[PDB]
Amino acid sequence: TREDMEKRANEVANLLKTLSHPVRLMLVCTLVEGEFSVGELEQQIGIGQPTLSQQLGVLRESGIVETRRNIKQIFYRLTEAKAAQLVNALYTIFCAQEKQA
Amino acid sequence: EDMEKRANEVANLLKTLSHPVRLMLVCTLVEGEFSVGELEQQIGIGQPTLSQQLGVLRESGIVETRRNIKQIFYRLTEAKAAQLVNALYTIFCAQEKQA
Repeated sequence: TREDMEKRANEVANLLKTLSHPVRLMLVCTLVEGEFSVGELEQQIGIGQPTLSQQLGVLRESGIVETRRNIKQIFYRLTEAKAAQLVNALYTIFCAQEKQA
Repeated sequence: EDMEKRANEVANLLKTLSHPVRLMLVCTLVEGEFSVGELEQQIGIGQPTLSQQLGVLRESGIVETRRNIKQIFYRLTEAKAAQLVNALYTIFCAQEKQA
């Protein structure tokens, strides 16, 4: 139905609005590769504070990224939700092209 | 620096696709070339909305027109952005299909 297509469309558009920030994109593509601490994210992406934690804050609120602390260190990781499938596609299409053979 | 280059470029592309009507249009076009009348019927969006949104997608280089004889057909471009459109179709739009 067109109402069901209108529902998915709005939902996907809202998700794209969220990912529509260069710092958020660098963060999610970095996290495809694994769990990283705030210090590791700062070094790999070249974004410091307050920006880096503001942007992970947005991604966490959006349900795209979550935290893990097994012993002591706080690690960020992608969630296993529907949005991680889009992140994985953006990595393959765009971010993966910056890799060295 | 080359990571900041791609990041901004991809963010700008996502900003463009961040409209529900643009999304319905691009996912419909994955299936083939459609005229403005066919697009209007399949998505349930009329004028001026439908043509202003295709205008946006055409300016962005995501959609283009084709007129071999007389009828104007819209189609996706073969550019880099069509890869993202195809992924959005597979992840989201294709789930609304009946088996």
